[PDB]
Amino acid sequence: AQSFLNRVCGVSAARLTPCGTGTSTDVVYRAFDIYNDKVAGFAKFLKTNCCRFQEKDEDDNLIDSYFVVKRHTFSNYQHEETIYNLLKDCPAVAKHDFFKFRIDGDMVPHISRQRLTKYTMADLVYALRHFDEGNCDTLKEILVTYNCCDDDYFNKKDWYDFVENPDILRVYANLGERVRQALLKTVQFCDAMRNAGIVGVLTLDNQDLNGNWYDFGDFIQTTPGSGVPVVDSYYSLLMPILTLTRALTAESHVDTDLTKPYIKWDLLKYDFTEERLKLFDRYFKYWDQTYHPNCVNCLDDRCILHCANFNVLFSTVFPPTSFGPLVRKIFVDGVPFVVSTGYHFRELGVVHNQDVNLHSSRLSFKELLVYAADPAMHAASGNLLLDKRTTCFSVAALTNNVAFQTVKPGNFNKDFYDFAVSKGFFKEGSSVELKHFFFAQDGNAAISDYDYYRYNLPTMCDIRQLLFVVEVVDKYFDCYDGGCINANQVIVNNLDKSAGFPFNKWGKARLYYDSMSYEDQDALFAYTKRNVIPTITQMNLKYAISAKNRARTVAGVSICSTMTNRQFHQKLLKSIAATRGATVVIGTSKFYGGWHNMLKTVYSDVENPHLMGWDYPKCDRAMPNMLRIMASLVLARKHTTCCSLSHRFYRLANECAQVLSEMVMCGGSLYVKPGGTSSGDATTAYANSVFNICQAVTANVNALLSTDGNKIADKYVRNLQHRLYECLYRNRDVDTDFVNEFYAYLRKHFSMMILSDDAVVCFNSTYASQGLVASIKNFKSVLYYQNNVFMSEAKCWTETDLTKGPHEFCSQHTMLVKQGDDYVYLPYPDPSRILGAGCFVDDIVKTDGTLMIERFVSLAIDAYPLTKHPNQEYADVFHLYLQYIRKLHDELTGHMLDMYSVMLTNDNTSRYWEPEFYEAMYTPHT
Amino acid sequence: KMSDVKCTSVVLLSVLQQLRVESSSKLWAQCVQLHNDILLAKDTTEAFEKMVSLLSVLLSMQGAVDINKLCE
Amino acid sequence: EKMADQAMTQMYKQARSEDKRAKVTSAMQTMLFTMLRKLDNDALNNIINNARDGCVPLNIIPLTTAAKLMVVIPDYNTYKNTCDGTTFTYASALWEIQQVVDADSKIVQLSEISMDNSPNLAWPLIVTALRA
Amino acid sequence: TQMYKQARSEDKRAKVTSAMQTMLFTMLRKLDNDALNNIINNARDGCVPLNIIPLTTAAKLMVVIPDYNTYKNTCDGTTFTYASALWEIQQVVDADSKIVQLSEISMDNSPNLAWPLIVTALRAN
RNA sequence: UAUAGCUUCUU
RNA sequence: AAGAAGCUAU
Ligand SMILES: [Mg+2]
Ligand SMILES: [Mg+2]
Ligand SMILES: [Zn+2]
Ligand SMILES: [Zn+2]
Repeated sequence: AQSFLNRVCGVSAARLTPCGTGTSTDVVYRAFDIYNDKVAGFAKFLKTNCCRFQEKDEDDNLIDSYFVVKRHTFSNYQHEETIYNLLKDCPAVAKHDFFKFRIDGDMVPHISRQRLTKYTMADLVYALRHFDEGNCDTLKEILVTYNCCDDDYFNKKDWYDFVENPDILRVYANLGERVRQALLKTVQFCDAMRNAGIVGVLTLDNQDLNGNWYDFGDFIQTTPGSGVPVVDSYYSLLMPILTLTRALTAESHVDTDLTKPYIKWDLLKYDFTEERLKLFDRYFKYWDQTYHPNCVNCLDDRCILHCANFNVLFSTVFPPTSFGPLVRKIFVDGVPFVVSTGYHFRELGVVHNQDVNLHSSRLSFKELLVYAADPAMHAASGNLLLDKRTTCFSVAALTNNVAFQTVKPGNFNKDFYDFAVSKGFFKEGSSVELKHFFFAQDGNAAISDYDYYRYNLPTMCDIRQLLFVVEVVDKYFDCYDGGCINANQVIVNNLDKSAGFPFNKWGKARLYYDSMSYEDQDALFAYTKRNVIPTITQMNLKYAISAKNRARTVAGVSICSTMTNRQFHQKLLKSIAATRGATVVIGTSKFYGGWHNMLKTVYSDVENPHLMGWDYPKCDRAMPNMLRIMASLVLARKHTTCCSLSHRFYRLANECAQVLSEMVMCGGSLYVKPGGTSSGDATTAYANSVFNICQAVTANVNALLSTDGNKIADKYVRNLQHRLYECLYRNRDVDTDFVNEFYAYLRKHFSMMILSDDAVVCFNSTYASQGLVASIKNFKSVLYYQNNVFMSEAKCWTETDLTKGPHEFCSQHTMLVKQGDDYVYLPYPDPSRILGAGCFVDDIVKTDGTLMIERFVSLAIDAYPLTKHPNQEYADVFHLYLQYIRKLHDELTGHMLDMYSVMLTNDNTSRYWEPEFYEAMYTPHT
Repeated sequence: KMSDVKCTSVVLLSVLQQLRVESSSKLWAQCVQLHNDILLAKDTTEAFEKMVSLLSVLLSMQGAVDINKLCE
Repeated sequence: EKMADQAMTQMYKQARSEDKRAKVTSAMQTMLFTMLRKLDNDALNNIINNARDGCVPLNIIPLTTAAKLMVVIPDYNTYKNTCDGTTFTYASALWEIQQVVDADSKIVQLSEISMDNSPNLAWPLIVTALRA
Repeated sequence: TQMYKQARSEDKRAKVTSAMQTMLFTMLRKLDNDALNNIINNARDGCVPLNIIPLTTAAKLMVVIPDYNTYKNTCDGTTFTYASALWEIQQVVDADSKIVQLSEISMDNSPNLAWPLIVTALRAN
């Protein structure tokens, strides 16, 4: 009636309009962070216990302000008033009103919260950490209501996309000040609770978007002066949103005011430690864990990750010219130098070298290599650069001219094309077509390719979940051994590779491996465990067949980096490639029955199994720095008895300064790499696998923790979810007895086959449909909120029939064929790829088939499994290659019999145009 | 009839490149764009129009004797 | 024995490869024109014949309907064959003449050009036109 | 043959040592010992970021302009200010390395140049 | 850069 | 098993 609306509207001059129906309660669907001894998770639940009224400003226009009235009991109605009376004076506490009303014959207590927002902070966090492009109405409403955009901004399809439409970042950055004010009010509420004693747990859903706190139903009194808030779940779940919305942008202005000019720092300032401490004490004051601005002071890698996560956020408010090598003037025999004696990482702090020699008598070979390898001397004597073609930071130009490197087209092998056409190939309407060519590039291709690092953005992670994820991921690499080897035990192949800049001006890796002794190499390696050695990476365009224009570049890191990384990682990398039957299948061959073995190992003993595979858009450019640091730390846990804490930290710093934020040379100019992976490193394919497994485990954690715990029939999975939430957000230490259990649960219901950024999963269909294991949507949301990319579901496949094998893995398809008596799985390529490799070549001497007959033998080895395809047009490629090999030999014999007067008495070359030499390559026992 | 066009376009761009056409940045950019468009095409009409546009580049120069090479 | 046979095979391979890259330009041009002849396209054949006898373009032939095209005419016979009044036929399209200038850069009007009066101007004209 | 291979390696070690040591000494002579010294003498400790060495001590600047719109707002005229300093133009070349003139850089004649343009200026005192 | 496979020669 | 060379695919 019009009496409840008159009592709820107390003396406040408010005009209310009912949202429900009279005194009937209003049911809503909102996100909650629940842990109450029976359910645990960050999921969406039905909330029907309060009546909600809206307030109109004036005339007949509704505003964003609600009067939520709750009705629970009588005992709680006194507890929540006793706590409110103590917290009423705080400015971050939503105004409460208490009154008694009669529904029919009873006096029902009511609690009214005045001028609340429609949504809370939990809704904002859930909408962005569980993004679905088809159902994102809550995010749209939040964006529109707070003047981030207009309702028409969503008519532009692909608005959510990060790679396409990068204006979504600017749209999201319109909530930064709201989030910052929410954090400030959270700190105020924490201080108020600490005063007089209100010990309790702070939750995201108990704070509206204005930053006001309104729920005190689980608090308890204590002696005034000693009250402890619990802010683990709150901050940890809110962490990923603080960099997406750029909350701390206002910290770079004069008085923290967005209307004033940016603060101007001394160009020579690089420490920034007091500022970091002040920021931490201002925004995260009750976070109960020591924070080290410089990670050189950390206790272990589990602390390094924790502190680097905070540094990632805090370093976005400092000038970009204060990061990089720190140089100083030394004197070599009296002539001044300029060398790097430190480094300022955005994640690791202000690492300082320990072996700086200010005065030197001579210059040895090791010192010569170290000095003519860092960018200090090259940049100090270069010219200022203002490259306007890219948004990346530019350091200096090392010449007086800009180099514009192009790529030439392919070389047509006309004889093979005519031979194929004469045998009914490339006819109109055929299923075999030319799709792979040699594409050409102009002079702007190099810089256009380099400017794709704009997809790398500062990403903050959920540390309390990332730590558990790393502990679970480390179990996938237990069946390996690693450590440090000596210069003798380094097995380096292809000694004629590039040596990087500037070492490519005098020789290849051979010239530097032959020049240095074993003692010199050991001394250089031991130097890198006490000092940081910045290096320079050179970018070049590559000449290879492809199906898209998509100019491709190859990075060559300097010899001073690879030579020392080998002695650190070779044992582990060679042990990973010698293991069969493991999750990581690097080093496992597909010949002699390897493909069948791998497929039957991934299948394992899953129940109701399906097959799934996903994609990583812009994997090498968009990968956050935190995940790369995590992978590097995980690969370095093998050095538990050969290195100390300081040695391991300095090796990690060298890795970060050499392959993560190195200075890249492109067209005779020096730039700054923001992040991502470089193809020139030997550990790229092994860190990619760690990153892939970490993402796959995060997907499963998110799938299991975002499920309604009251609808889980199985009593084991429910307790698994409960204890997973506990181990994440309520237990600050490693629980091996649960890490083992979660690893076993994932291995029984989620089997993976990982090769760098390529994976195939055989999972339990029923569990995935019940939300107990990961699906494609979970991967989409995880990539959206932890990788700054949108993963289209059109690039992911699924296969319900396990007898048809994965749709695609390593650019190969699977067919269950009959060999001998049993059935085996065989991989076959795209016929267009083989035909294009045969028709277009990258050298004028490879177009004369007589001098190159092993090219076609190797191409026919790969094309054999096409002979068992149901399609007869696919199966003709093998026979065409055999016929071409036969004709090539026939022509070569005559050519050699005419150019000379001799012929080979015995050749033993008839094995190559018969279908046994190639059929024996896919049969086991060899 | 499209594979023939793509192969002839590849050979034409090779001839242009070995004729020192990349010394001019804009002409090389146009030739590269046409050659890459031909390869990715799907209908013969646009491929042939691009092919004639790209052959006009070689016809406009004077470094390749046309009558002599048209001796059948 | 086999030492000698394998030595000869290596010697033959080196001789061939060193000769394959010593004749790249002529072979590439021959292959290109063989494939162009085999393609048998009216649009390409027209421009090829014109370039063979009298007509060579001065810039990339546009594909749009507004871009300007400039051509070179060596004498009057090519003008008769390709030019018929105010319309220009080139590369299997219709072009409307807009401005003609003789070889000395002096503008010339269409009506002036005829047979007898041909030997009165710098013949290598430059005709410009636009697509229909 | 082991001795001969070792002699080759021992010869190349000294050959590359001279190249590395000759490069380092050549760069010593391109360093402004009186301008780069000023900033180092001001640092509280002696260490400065490497990114501000060319910014505050370089004597020549090179600008790469993608189009005319960027040229208008960056290097218009003869003297322009960048990095809180005044630079005076010295030469302008295009992507083909030919010399371009400031008069030819117009909004109507713009579509006639190899547009990647490198503008080199000298710091003005 | 790393992985796998094929062919040839020497010990 | 050691190597020296060539090639193919991921
Ligand atoms: Mg609540
Ligand atoms: Mg694939
Ligand atoms: Zn720490
Ligand atoms: Zn170690």
